[PDB]
Formats: sequence, structure tokens, C-alpha cells
Amino acid sequence: VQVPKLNTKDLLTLEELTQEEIISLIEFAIYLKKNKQEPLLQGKILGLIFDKHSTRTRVSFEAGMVQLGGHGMFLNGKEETVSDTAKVLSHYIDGIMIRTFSHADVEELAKESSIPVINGLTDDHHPCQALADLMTIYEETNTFKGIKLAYVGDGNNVCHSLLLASAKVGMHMTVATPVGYRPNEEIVKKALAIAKETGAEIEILHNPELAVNEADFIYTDVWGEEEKYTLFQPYQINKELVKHAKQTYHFLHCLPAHREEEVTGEIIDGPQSIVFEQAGNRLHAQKALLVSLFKNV
Amino acid sequence: VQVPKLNTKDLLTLEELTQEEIISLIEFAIYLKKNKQEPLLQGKILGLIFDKHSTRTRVSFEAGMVQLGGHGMFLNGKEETVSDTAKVLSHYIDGIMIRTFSHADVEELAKESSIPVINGLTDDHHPCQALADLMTIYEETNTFKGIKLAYVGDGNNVCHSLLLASAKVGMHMTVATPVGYRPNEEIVKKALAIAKETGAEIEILHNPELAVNEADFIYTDVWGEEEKYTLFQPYQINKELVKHAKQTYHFLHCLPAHREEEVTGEIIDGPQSIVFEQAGNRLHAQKALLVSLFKNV
Amino acid sequence: VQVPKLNTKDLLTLEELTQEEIISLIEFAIYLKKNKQEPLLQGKILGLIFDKHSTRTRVSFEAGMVQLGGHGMFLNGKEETVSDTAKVLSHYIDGIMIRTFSHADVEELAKESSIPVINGLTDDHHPCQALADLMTIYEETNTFKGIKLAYVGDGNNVCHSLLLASAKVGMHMTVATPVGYRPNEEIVKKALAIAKETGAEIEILHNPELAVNEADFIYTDVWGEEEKYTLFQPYQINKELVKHAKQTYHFLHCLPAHREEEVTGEIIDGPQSIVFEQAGNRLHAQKALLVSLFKNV
Repeated sequence: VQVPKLNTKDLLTLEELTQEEIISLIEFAIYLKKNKQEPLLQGKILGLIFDKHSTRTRVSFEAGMVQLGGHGMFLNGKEETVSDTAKVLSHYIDGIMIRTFSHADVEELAKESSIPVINGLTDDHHPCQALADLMTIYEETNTFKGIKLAYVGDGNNVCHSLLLASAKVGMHMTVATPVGYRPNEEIVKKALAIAKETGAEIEILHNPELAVNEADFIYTDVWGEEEKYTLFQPYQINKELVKHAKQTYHFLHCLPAHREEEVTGEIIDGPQSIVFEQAGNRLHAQKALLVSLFKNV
Repeated sequence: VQVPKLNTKDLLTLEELTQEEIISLIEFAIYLKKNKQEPLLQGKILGLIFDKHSTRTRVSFEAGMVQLGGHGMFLNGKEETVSDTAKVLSHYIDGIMIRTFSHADVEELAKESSIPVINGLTDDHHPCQALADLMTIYEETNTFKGIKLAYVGDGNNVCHSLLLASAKVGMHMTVATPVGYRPNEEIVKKALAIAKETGAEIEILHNPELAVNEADFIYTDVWGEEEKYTLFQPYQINKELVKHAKQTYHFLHCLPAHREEEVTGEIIDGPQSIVFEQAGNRLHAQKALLVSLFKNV
Repeated sequence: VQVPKLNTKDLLTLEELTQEEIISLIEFAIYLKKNKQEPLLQGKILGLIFDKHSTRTRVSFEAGMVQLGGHGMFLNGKEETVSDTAKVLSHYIDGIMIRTFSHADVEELAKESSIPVINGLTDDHHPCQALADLMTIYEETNTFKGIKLAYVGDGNNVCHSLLLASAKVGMHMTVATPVGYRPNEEIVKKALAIAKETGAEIEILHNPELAVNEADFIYTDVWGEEEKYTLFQPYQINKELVKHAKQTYHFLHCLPAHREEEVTGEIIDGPQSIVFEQAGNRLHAQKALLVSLFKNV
């Protein structure tokens, strides 16, 4: 097996990876997906820490380790500080995947931990998703040079992670969100700065027709309610809006979905959709990531 | 290893199995029990879903997988619908054992899931138990042709599952329950219909002496309270009642028991009892079931 | 591998071990620590039972099993009595580690269980800790003959376990605790009785300078509050107090710590400290223990 050397212990936002690093990861995920499960992490253990329990993440991670000959250790966020607990894990274990709300907390755990820490999802960031998404796209295009991804919806953590992800690999990305719901300046900013070096064109705006125009890929996600709903109704993915993209676009969604909200069934269940392939690749992307991180011994 | 081909993805009530299928399973469970643990499910994963946490079931399942080289994944019923969650599991995993209260829910999960689903126990059904019970009986008799099982007690889910189980294998079964506590028409009905084809004699009635008469096996289980208790007092298993069965009967109980309620200690701890052997076979029956289901790939 | 034969099924207080038994264990832990992880418990399963969830214990145990080719099964203390549950575990499993509050409960589980039971920690006892501590000391001294350990602080369960532990191996130990907070007569008593046969000198008193005098090792641990705090302030480990020990003493603490309470940072983070080495050895001591217990088949 030709395992990738990452020059980082942790993976938190996506930004601690070089561009080459990200491809190597992707290319490796794909090789693993094709190849019969190697016990590359014999007896290694991944701690799994949760704020609110999240199935999709937990299972995809635990699965991966198990398939790599490892073990996943389910811990809870019913806790001594998140410093003390980092110290401890390190003695007895090989890595940690945390999902919690405050990203600052994760950063802290990483500094203090002496084993790899992986952000399962914080409020601000969701690297692993984006990484599975890039994998999915690359499976289709075999390249990011010259590719447009439109994301329309709420300016959320998966949005952030896509921005950084696209910037890193020189994939162009435009975002359309309603007036209130733009993503964070600080991130947009970082993303733009990465892009200066990869020639990726990143943009944020409001009219979605503009985002989707000539896009190779469209991505949405789920959204007191009375007034909000009426504001996002125009940001729905449908026969009508998707006509402005390329004939040959594919649809992405991180799931789960509420049909006839963010996306019409016609689209999500149509042949343009590849949400399922996407879903699967969570497993594999992560596996690739895990193995690289764990061989920095 | 000579693994049984089941013509079904799921196992919910017992009724999706042919009679041959059930023996093959039993015969296989026994072979496995005798034979040093094969890693027949290397790296496969069984999701374990719980409504209220139940030890006996959870452990017997997890154990089995572990002994088969697999892994059990404990999930909770602190959950998005039970549709969404089925879809997800299927991507990352190989099978699901669910215990929940509403059987309808399980049915749903099975339809929607694209991997095997096993009913750990619903309010109406408890297949796995019955299957371990048949195994136990067969260990003793080596045949169901001509065998009578009496169940006295409450007309509960394990009762149901025994009815169907006995009907399928042509084992005769009579049930005695107090006036209020007969089992469900719909099941009795199905059971009777199966029996028409296997020549099993099934009956439901009230006087327990009648149920136990010439029985090869007696089976009870645990039972506002002030008036109920006085009604079941006569449905106790004891020196007195067991005299009407065959000299050579054996006693079963799925456990746990309240001695000097449903059963006197004399009986349950007497040499006629085989509740322990029963208990053990949970493990093995299940193992057999799991392996067959998982090789329908 | 040269595995130790223990003449006991369970390990609850430390007192069911002979002195030889304890060394053999220690010596084995060390060998295991040095040697690449043997799959000595292939497919064996350790049940893990919790009263309040405790990370350090849970992880160190689960880890160990995993590294020994086993599996740890996390159960909860959301439970039928702790008799019924012992019976059950035994059918499907190989051993149990319990942490609960009432030691009496553990005793009970052990009697009733027909597989090994290990006290993770009760209010009165914490064997596994002490055992990791002895390992740590022995790593340094290679012998207990002639060695003094001072424990100052609250007369707590780890204190108890140290008393018994030291008594068993003929290590001298003095304890200094404030007036209210002496450890239990009944234990001191047992400990003294063991010591009569190993020549260990055990003592309990109040002035800590006396405890630490000419000590080879110093051990503290964490401690309505307004009046208590002022009482223990003098029982702090610091530059000042540690001068009365040997030049060449080492500091122990079971962690976690509150610096500038029981111990000044100067000490705990100083080169005299070996709290980390201590921490690690939890894993290994336990592994050694587990393997010996599990080969009493």
C-alpha cells in the first residue's frame, strides 16, 4: 500500500493540508475503496467523542476503523476539563475523532493531545464531509482544474468546509445564500487567500441563478420558521433552477434531505443526483485520512 | 463449514422461514456450538439498536459477532425518522438487530433497509428466543414430529413466537392462560394456518392441567397487581401441576424468574429443568442465524 | 509467554493474592510492556460495568483487551438484581470489570458470577491503581524490601489499596492525614495483620513531615469547603515538605491533579515526578492481571 505522508498531526479545518496532500488523500481513498480491506490499522484504537450523538458520523468512523482492523471507542460528552481528558486518552490510545459544538474546544483538545485529533464536526467546520465530497467529484471529473461547484443554501459549516476545500484544490466555487445567511467573513477571507495561490475563483452572493450558472455540480442542504421559510423558498433546487447549470451537472447533498424544501424529489432522485455515492464515500475518505494520520508514528 | 441458504433478507416474526430452513438453522447452531470459533464473519458489523436497553439480548448478540470475528455496534433509541437511519446504516454496515416496542416500526426499518434486519424483540414478537428454545428442545429429542410443548402463563410475545415456531416445525403446542390474557387472535390464526400444512396440533385454552397433560416440555415466564396476582396464582408451575405431564418432561423458562411466583424453586432448580442450557443457546442460535443472513451477499 | 497462575477467580481488595502472586504479576506486566502486543486473549470479552462513567478506567481496560486481541463491552449501571445480571454475563462472556460505589455489591456479583470479576473501583477499594503503582515503583527500585512510601492526603480508597498492596510486598508505608480523615480501621487492621508476615512497617499518623521522612516515594491525591480547605492546606506537597524525604525520592499521584492544592506544580512537573509513567502503567498492570485471570479456564 502507498500511504500518504501528511505533515500534520491533526485535522480540524481543512487548512492544515497542502494541495498535494489533499489529492494524495483522495487518490488513496479511491484505491482503498477498490481494494479488499487491508488490516492497515491492526489493533489501533480511535476514540469517538460526542456532544450530541450523531449517527452518520459515528458509524462511518467506527466502521472504517473496524474494517481497517482497528476499533472505535465510543465515548460520551457527559465529560475534569477537556484538557485532562486529552492527556489521558494519549496514554492508552492512538487517535481521537471529536464532534462538539465549539470549535475552540477542539483546537484546545488538539494542542493538549499528543495523538491525532480529527474534527468530526464543529459548528463552524466539517472537514470530513468536504473531503468526502471532493472525493466524489474527483471520482467523476478526475481533476479540479476548471471545475465549478455551486452551493446554495444556508452559509453553514459544510459550506465553510467546502470553501476551504475548493480553494485548496483550485476548484471554483460560488455561493448563493439569502440575505441573512452568508457564511463567516473570517472563513471567506481565508478561503480567498488560499485561492490567490491556487487560481480557484471563489465568490459569495445572493442570486442563486448566478451561482449555478455553468456549474458542474450543485450542492444544497437543509435549512421563527413562518418568516424564514418564505425567505429561502426561492433558494430551492428544482427543474427550473437547474436548467442554468451545465446539461451535465450532478447534484450533491450531505443528507438527510427534506424533499420539497431545499430540493425537489425530481432532482434528488433523478439521474443527475449522486447523493448516494457521496454518502458512501464518507467511509472511504475517512479511512484514507485515518490511516495517514496514524502512520505519523 | 456447511452454511444454510435462507431465502429471506430479514427475520422479524418467525414466519419468513420455511420448515427446512429452521432445521438447517438449528442443526447449524449445534455444529457451531461444538466447533471451535470460526471467524466466519471477519470484519462484518452488526448494528444494535435499542428502545429500552436490554442486557441479555445485547450481550448475546454482541458476543456472537465478536466470536465470529465481527463487531457489534451499540446504538441508542435516542434517535430524523427510522427511515433515514436505515438508509444510512446500509452504506456503512452489514446488518441490524433492533429491539423496539412497536413491531410496525421494525417492519418499516426492514423494508427501507437494504441489509438484513433482525427483530431483537418487539412487543408482539420474539423470534430469536423461540429459535433458541427450539434448538434446546431438539438437542434433547432430535426431532419435532410427535412432541408436545405446553406453555402456561401470559399470552405474551414469547408465546406468540413459540406458536409460530412450533407450527412451522410440526411440534404440537397447547397454551393455557387466564381469562384475560390470551394471545393475539391474528397470531393464533397464522399459527393455525401454518399448522394445517405441518400437522402440528395447536390449541389455546384456560385450564393448565389440560395444557400440560402428556407434555414433553413445560414453559412459563413472569407475569393493579393485588387483583391480577390472585388470578394467576393457579397458573403456577409446581410439583402438583407437573405431575400431569410426562414423567420425562423438561422445564423451560426464558428468564429471569421470580421463584414462588410463576415457578416454584423445586421445579426450576430441579433436574427436570433445563433453563440454563436454554439460556446458553441464545448465543448459538443467534450466531447460526446471523451467519446465514450475512452470506446472502 | 510465561503467564502467572493465580489461585483466585476474582480481584476485589488486593488481599486475595499471595505476595509471590503480586510480583509475578508485576514482572509479567513489565514483560508485556516491553513486548509487541501478543494476541493472548483472542476473542475473549470483558464486560465493563459502570456506576458513574469513568474515563481513565474504562479506556485503560478496553484498550488493554483490544490490544490483547479481545474486546471490551461497555455496559451501563442503568441496570432485575445484580444477581440476575451476573448469571447472564457468565453464559455469554469471559470476564467482568465493575466500577460501582458499594463494595458489598461487587462482592456479591463476584460470588454469584462464575467468571472472573475485577474491581474497577469501589468507594473502599481500588486495587488496580495500587497494582499499577507498585509496578511503577518496582520499575524504579527492582525490589520492595527496604522501601518507604509515604502517602499524605485523605484516607481514601486508593490509600486503602496502597496499604494492603504495601503490606503484601513488605514495602513500608506511613500515612499522614488530617484529624478527620484517617482511613478505615478495618483496613488498617487487615493491613497490619498482613504486615506481621511480610515485615513491612505500616503506620498511620497526622504530621506529614513524619510520613515523608526518609521516604523513597511520596504520593498524594485530590481532596463545606471553606473550613475543610484550611485544614488540609498544611498537607500540601511542596519544595518545603519534600526536603524531608530522601534526596532521591520520586513523586506519585493517580491523577488528575489540582496544582497549587494537593501539590505545587514545581513538584508535580519537576524531574522527581513520575506521575506519567504511573499513568501509563495502568494499562499494562491491568493487561497482566486480565491475562492471568482469564487463563484460569
